[PDB]
Amino acid sequence: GTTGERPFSDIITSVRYWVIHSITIPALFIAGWLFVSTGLAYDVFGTPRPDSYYAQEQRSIPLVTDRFEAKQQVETFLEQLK
Amino acid sequence: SANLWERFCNWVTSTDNRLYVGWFGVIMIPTLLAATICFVIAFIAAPPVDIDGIREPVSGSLLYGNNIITGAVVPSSNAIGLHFYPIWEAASLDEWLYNGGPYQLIIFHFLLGASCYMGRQWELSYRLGMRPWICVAYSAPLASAFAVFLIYPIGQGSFSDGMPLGISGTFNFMIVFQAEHNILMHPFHQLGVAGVFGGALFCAMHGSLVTSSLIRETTETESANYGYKFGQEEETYNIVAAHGYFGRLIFQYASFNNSRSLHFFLAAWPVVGVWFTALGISTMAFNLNGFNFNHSVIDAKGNVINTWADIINRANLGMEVMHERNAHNFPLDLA
Amino acid sequence: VSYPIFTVRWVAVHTLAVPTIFFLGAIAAMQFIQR
Amino acid sequence: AELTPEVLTVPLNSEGKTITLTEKQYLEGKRLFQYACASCHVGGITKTNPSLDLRTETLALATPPRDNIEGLVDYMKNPTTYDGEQEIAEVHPSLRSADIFPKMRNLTEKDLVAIAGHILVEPKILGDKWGGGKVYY
Amino acid sequence: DQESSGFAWWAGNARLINLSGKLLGAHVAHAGLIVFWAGAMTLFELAHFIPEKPMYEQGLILIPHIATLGWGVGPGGEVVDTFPFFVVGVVHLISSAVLGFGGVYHAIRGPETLEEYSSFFGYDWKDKNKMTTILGFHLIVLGIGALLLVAKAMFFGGLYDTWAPGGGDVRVITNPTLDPRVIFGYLLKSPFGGEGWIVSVNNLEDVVGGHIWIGLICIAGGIWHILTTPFGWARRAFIWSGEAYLSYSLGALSMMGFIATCFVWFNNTVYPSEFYGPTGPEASQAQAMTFLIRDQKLGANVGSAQGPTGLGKYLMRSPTGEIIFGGETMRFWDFRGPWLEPLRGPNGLDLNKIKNDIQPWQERRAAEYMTHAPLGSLNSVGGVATEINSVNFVSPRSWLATSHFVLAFFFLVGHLWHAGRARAAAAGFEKGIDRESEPVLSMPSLD
Amino acid sequence: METITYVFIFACIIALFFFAIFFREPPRITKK
Amino acid sequence: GWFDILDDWLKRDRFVFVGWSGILLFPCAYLALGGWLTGTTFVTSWYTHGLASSYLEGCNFLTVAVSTPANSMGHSLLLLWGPEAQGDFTRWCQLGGLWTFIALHGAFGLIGFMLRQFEIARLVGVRPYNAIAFSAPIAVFVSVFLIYPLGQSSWFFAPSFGVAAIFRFLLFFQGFHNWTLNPFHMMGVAGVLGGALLCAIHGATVENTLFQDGEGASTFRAFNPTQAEETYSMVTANRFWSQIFGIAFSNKRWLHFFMLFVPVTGLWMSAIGVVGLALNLRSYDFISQEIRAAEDPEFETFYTKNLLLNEGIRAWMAPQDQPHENFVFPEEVLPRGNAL
Ligand code: CLA
Ligand code: CLA
Ligand code: CLA
Ligand code: CLA
Ligand code: CLA
Ligand code: CLA
Ligand SMILES: CC1=C(/C=C/C(C)=C/C=C/C(C)=C/C=C/C=C(C)/C=C/C=C(C)/C=C/C2=C(C)CCCC2(C)C)C(C)(C)CCC1
Ligand SMILES: CC1=C(/C=C/C(C)=C/C=C/C(C)=C/C=C/C=C(C)/C=C/C=C(C)/C=C/C2=C(C)CCCC2(C)C)C(C)(C)CCC1
Ligand SMILES: CC1=C(\C=C/C(C)=C/C=C/C(C)=C/C=C/C=C(C)/C=C/C=C(C)/C=C/C2=C(C)CCCC2(C)C)C(C)(C)CCC1
Repeated sequence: GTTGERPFSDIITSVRYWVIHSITIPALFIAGWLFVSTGLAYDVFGTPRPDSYYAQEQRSIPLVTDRFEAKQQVETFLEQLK
Repeated sequence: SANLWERFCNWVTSTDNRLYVGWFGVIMIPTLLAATICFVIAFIAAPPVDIDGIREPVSGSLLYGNNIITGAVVPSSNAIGLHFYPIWEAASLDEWLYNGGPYQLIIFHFLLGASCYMGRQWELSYRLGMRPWICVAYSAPLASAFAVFLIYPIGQGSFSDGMPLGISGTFNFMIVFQAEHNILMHPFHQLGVAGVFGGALFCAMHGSLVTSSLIRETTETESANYGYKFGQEEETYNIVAAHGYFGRLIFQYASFNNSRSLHFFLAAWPVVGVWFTALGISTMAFNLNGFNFNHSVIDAKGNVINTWADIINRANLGMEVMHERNAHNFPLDLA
Repeated sequence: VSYPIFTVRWVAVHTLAVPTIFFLGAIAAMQFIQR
Repeated sequence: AELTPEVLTVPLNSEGKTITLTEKQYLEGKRLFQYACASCHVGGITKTNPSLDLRTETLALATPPRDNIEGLVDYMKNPTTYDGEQEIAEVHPSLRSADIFPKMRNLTEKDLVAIAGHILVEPKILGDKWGGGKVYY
Repeated sequence: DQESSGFAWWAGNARLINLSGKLLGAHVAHAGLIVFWAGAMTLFELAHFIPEKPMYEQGLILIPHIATLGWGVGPGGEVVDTFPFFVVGVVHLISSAVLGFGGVYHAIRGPETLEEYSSFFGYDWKDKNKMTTILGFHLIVLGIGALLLVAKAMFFGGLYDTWAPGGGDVRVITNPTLDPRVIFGYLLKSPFGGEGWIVSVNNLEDVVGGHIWIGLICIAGGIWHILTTPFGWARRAFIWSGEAYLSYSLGALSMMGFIATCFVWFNNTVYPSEFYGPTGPEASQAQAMTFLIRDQKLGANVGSAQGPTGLGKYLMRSPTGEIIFGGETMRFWDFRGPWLEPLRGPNGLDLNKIKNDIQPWQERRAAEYMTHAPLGSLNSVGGVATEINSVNFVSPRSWLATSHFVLAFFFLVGHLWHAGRARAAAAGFEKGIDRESEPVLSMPSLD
Repeated sequence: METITYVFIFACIIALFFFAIFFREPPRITKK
Repeated sequence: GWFDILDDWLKRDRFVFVGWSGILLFPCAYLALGGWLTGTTFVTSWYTHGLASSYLEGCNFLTVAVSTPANSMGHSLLLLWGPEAQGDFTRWCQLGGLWTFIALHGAFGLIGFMLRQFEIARLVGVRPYNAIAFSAPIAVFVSVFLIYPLGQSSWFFAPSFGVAAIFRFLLFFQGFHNWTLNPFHMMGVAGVLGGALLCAIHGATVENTLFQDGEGASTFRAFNPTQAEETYSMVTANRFWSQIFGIAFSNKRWLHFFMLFVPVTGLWMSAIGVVGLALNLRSYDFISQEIRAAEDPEFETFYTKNLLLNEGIRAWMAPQDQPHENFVFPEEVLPRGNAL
């Protein structure tokens, strides 16, 4: 009923754990927060900002219409200030 | 005679009957027989029914051009609504068959008996000295029948809006339901499929695990089933070997080792899930529908950015716009 | 017993725990984006 | 793709003169539109009378013209039929019938200008959606 | 005192079945929670309440309960003084502290049992005399409460009558229906379409009158139980145990939970459409009204108008001949409402009153109730499932009906559960089949 | 023809139901 | 030999068993779930479906999804280094490269997992009936997320990974394929619904036919983890159901295999039906019905009714559901009932 690993119960209870994780856990949190709040996430995944779905006048959708020249076609879609 | 009535009660309650006719059975047996006989005759030979009360009779019986898949017993007329429509409330049977009379006779008799059926699942358990609550598990599929045949009609104000007694008729009930209530986007329903999917999942889980951990008592060319005799003392499978395997598939503590904690979970999961799905239909019977995220996410200017929730809405419109063609005279569907 | 620290379990635990909180922090921030 | 003041420039009166609303007015109008209009005028239609919508063109062919701030504001005080040959303040929310329609009691001239602006700005943003019904949803 | 060697943790409260003292602590502390909610919620509602705006558009379910009792409201359900709302809220919130005090006390300080610290309050589940007596006490307490409503209606102010002659207004009832033939007649009414059983009450005279009967009958049965014991049959039929008594009361609440659901959904009188929303039928009725009113003004002869099916666009007949509204609204021809009745004749909707007796207040009333039908989403978006976000609204009639059906049902499940256990507990096999004496093995094979 | 076929199969299932319940193999204990 | 030492390490009994299978399972299984959770929060579906599909754009747990690639892509594998994305990651994301990522990875993850079942079973020395069972979820995923779109024009018509995005997949199949009328699907639900019955009824039967092996009411503790006597009365359960239902089990070994058979057989039938939907070989109509309905305008069944609903679904959904077709349906051409 037992294996090599240190019983979770003990670790989650050890003061040493929290001494470590009161630092580590919030750190990742703030890191993820900044990832969004700095707008970096928008560029890593090409996700449109609230003012970047259409052009000012245009009401059409930037649908990719051919596979091979898709990347080129997408870039052209960003051109029209979209 | 020790006393006629005293003997009668001893006969009813007797646990020596091939089928346990209980005290609930005294009500169950007749009502179910009426329900089934009326159904069988209707499904085969009943004439078309003016379901929507718009003098637009819908034929759902075999002899009138239907097959098993399309055939159904059509719900009572919308002109009747929630009014009680027994045979003795009609000038003739012709009229009774035209306004969907049989439907009420069936659903009332079924729901009554099927309730007594639950009552009997307690009684026999009482007479045999075993624990009750088996009937409690049966309360979930019954509560679904109640919601679909009674609660929803009560909420909507008519028995014509209850689920038809037929294959294709049930499909109609669903599609329309989806249009008017967006049931797929309702928590209670999602819990239902979760209970139903999980149910089938766990049913296969337990099924496989057990049958896979059977103790060898059979030949190489002999049915593995014969390795069990009705009325055994000891177990026929190694539950400790089962737990050993499943405990390693995921991880030990995420595995059952208590047969009683296992079978409780096996029963609890689907029953609770269907309970919610039954409560879902009963809740959406008063128009508390699923989530409405139509035109939620909009861009910086105000343009509407579509989601899958909007694509769902388009399909729903198609259902709504086309269902019950000639039944509507006014813009809003409040019925 | 004299349990170890870094184990295979530890690795597994962290492959899910570490990104989770990073995502939970990211998503928590999105609640304030507007237009 | 944003709500520019170029978009928030709507005709003030019949004599061509225009007015430029602010993002504060828009939101406020939009909020006031939900408070007292949406009930019957959700998405630019009219549930209790689908023949008449809140399209700028429909408001333009009204009598008097209701396709401007002055027009709409007047309507919200003394509403008439499409030909204007009949006052309908008794069966329609307005200032002169705030006793009958309590929602209209709070509403001040500032509120009326905001709601009016909202009706003229929405079709500039939504387009065909603002006028049509479930077809454009 | 009590731990694992009694029940499991997840069945903890069952360890108190035979601890009268502590078991009193729960009920008194529990009773505080109900008063606490009632109080804290009323203040929450008022804190958000907007006077010049319909109550049903604000998510209120307690302030409209107070309004019904003729408090802070006037003509047409107009909100006059919000003080009675404030009072009812704060008074409860205070009493919860008093109740909460006793609860906590009896549960962790006071005697763990009562039998010795006072033989009057101490009790035995199998003591058919004490049980019927304690039952008798509450049967009086509830009895006086029923008269507390009669007093408020006849003396201390009255109730909100939507059926008010001059139009919906707080009215003092000074003529309660005491005719037993009329009162108890409701109990003999069908529960289907038309004959609506208890929910079919349509005037405050019957409401006040009936409560007079209930109040007296209740106290009368209350005294009866104090001075008696269960008969012969009464003892040979029921199961006498702490759980059994619970089960009986569980099924009781379930039934009442179902009756309350249909009451708030159908009834127009004790659930005024002025404070709550328009009832389901009422709203659909309103739409037929609205467009009959419109199109008729465009020059249409509503009486002779032929719809797509050839049935009657605006007006048709019921199965018994009465003139009713057309369309899908044919199912709601059983609707009665203050705004619509003046158009009704001896044969249903009169074509003459419809043609020229339509009043403006009825037109906008119909428009109101039409655009506020009890249709909405879980996230509170008023309208059909295909509607667009804009109107944040869900009829209070919808919230109450759905919530209380969920509760009523689960309580029917709770009933079966506790009723099934009590029977097995009594006979003594609620913990498993006796390995030795297995009942089934002593019965002949049916095969 | 179609109607006949549908009812026939249905009737056969009900017939089976009968035999399945009342003409099953007697479930014998221990010594099986 | 290093092999047997590599083996030794892998097959070591840990908290989380690795094994040979783990070399395939864990990498894919992690990337698939990871890929989803990534796309769910960050990546959009604007350039592919004209849809917002992430928390970053404002979607909630229900409306979020990892949408399929464009119809332009075809059945392209959409490799990060493929002709489409051209090594670019951001582009890869916007072209729905994450879908083929999740799909293909999850697929192998399902292979590894069943392999794990096989590998672990062998070591523990138990029968691989857990692996046989797991074939049903495999067939489904294979048939629906792979076979089906391979028969269509592109990956675009495959189910998109997300809650709401699956709901449209249901409604689509109703509208276009009339999926509910398919005999293979019906067997499917019959297996799932019936399997969810066996699960409930068996659990309840056992818990309420138990022997008394303790003095407490909470009978959970009173179980012997080390086999011996049957914990519940199999003989009493038999006599029970034989009198209330008329039919009853009397062979636990058969009872449990049956619990394996029903839901596994069902999922397999529902799979075949979908495989047929790939070539669009649906069970859409009944010819005998249509012929009468054409000649006779008074003939109406619940079947005809349903077909009209499909017509509405197709017409009103197609425009925004199939952008690549550039659909334009005038209001006048839209099929509609009266008033509505
Ligand atoms: C008057 C009402 C009432 C009363 C007094 C009791 C009293 C009792 N019940 Mg009981 N029961 C009731 C209604 C009632 N029940 C109903 C309606 C049901 C149907 C669901 C049940 C189902 C039930 C079962 C299945 C069992 C009992 C048991 C018991 C006994 C032990 C108490 C216990 O387990 O607490 C423990 C309490 C809990 C573990 C709390 C459960 C929490 C619930 C499930 C969640 C509620 C959801 C909540 C609204 C959401 C909040 C959101 C959250 C995030 C905060 C006790 C005699 C047990 C027993 O020993 O039988 C005699 C037992 O096994 N009851
Ligand atoms: C309505 C809710 C409710 C109520 C009234 C009770 C009441 C009770 N439970 Mg209980 N219980 C509940 C829900 C409830 N339970 C639920 C949901 C569960 C499942 C998790 C349990 C599980 C459970 C178990 C397992 C046991 C009890 C027991 C008891 C009894 C003794 C309490 C005790 O040990 O004091 C201990 C008190 C403390 C540790 C301090 C708690 C602080 C106090 C009580 C709360 C203060 C309230 C408020 C903040 C202060 C207001 C002060 C103001 C008026 C001035 C008592 C009658 C025990 C029993 O059977 O009695 C012998 C027992 O063993 N309960
Ligand atoms: C049961 C009676 C009841 C009813 C009919 C209502 C009705 C209402 N409440 Mg309310 N409320 C209640 C009890 C009730 N409440 C209680 C007991 C509390 C204390 C927590 C509150 C606290 C409260 C607040 C703070 C507010 C309301 C508001 C409202 C209104 C808006 C409804 C809404 O948005 O909720 C939507 C709620 C949901 C969708 C949550 C549903 C939760 C379900 C029941 C969970 C079911 C899951 C199940 C239990 C899982 C268990 C299974 C497990 C054991 C396996 C509405 C009139 C709001 C209002 O007035 O604004 C207009 C508001 O702000 N209520
Ligand atoms: C459900 C209600 C209820 C019941 C049945 C009991 C029962 C009991 N309590 Mg008690 N208690 C309660 C609520 C209740 N309490 C509350 C809410 C509090 C908080 C204030 C307390 C605080 C409390 C303390 C501090 C003590 C008790 C004690 C006792 C025991 C001795 C009897 C006693 O003190 O009465 C004696 C008093 C009377 C017999 C007469 C009281 C009459 C009052 C003043 C009028 C009440 C009016 C009422 C609301 C309306 C009813 C009239 C209507 C029919 C017209 C007894 C078992 C004592 C104890 O533990 O001893 C064993 C003790 O020391 N209780
Ligand atoms: C909720 C309050 C309440 C409760 C719990 C009880 C409880 C009890 N009373 Mg009782 N009683 C009460 C109030 C209450 N009383 C009042 C207010 C009065 C004054 C009228 C009486 C007058 C009274 C008398 C005169 C007698 C009792 C007796 C009894 C005991 C046996 C009851 C029995 O076997 O019924 C079982 C009921 C039946 C077997 C008949 C079933 C047929 C029912 C009534 C019709 C079907 C119900 C249906 C589903 C509901 C539809 C509504 C209907 C109108 C259509 C029991 C302890 C008896 C006793 O033992 O004396 C001490 C007795 O003789 N009671
Ligand atoms: C062992 C686990 C495993 C498996 C089976 C896969 C499987 C896959 N991954 Mg993958 N991946 C994994 C782990 C794994 N991954 C890990 C741990 C990461 C994190 C770094 C990734 C990150 C990742 C990304 C980022 C992408 C994939 C993709 C893919 C798919 C296409 C890749 C391809 O073309 O393979 C190529 C196969 C091989 C290279 C095997 C060759 C083995 C031979 C024996 C070596 C011979 C080499 C030699 C030089 C040849 C000489 C011949 C001579 C003529 C030149 C495929 C389903 C792509 C995808 O999903 O597209 C949609 C994609 O874009 N993976
Ligand atoms: C008119 C009116 C009113 C009044 C009312 C009334 C008067 C009521 C009453 C009511 C009642 C008065 C009720 C009663 C009931 C009863 C019951 C509900 C009973 C039950 C019973 C049972 C359940 C039993 C059972 C059994 C049997 C039978 C056999 C043996 C066993 C047993 C015991 C199980 C009001 C106020 C509302 C308002 C106005 C109107
Ligand atoms: C894509 C990609 C990749 C991958 C990555 C990854 C793998 C990631 C991961 C990530 C992750 C891994 C994430 C996670 C997340 C999670 C989350 C975000 C969670 C949340 C949760 C929650 C929210 C919860 C809730 C709940 C529940 C459900 C239960 C009940 C209660 C509660 C409420 C608590 C790579 C780079 C390789 C390559 C490229 C591509
Ligand atoms: C036994 C027990 C239990 C239970 C408990 C309970 C149930 C308690 C209750 C408690 C309570 C039942 C409490 C109450 C409280 C109340 C209070 C404390 C009051 C307050 C009031 C005030 C404070 C006043 C006034 C005001 C006004 C007039 C307005 C402004 C605001 C204010 C609020 C200030 C538990 C489960 C935990 C556990 C086991 C044991």
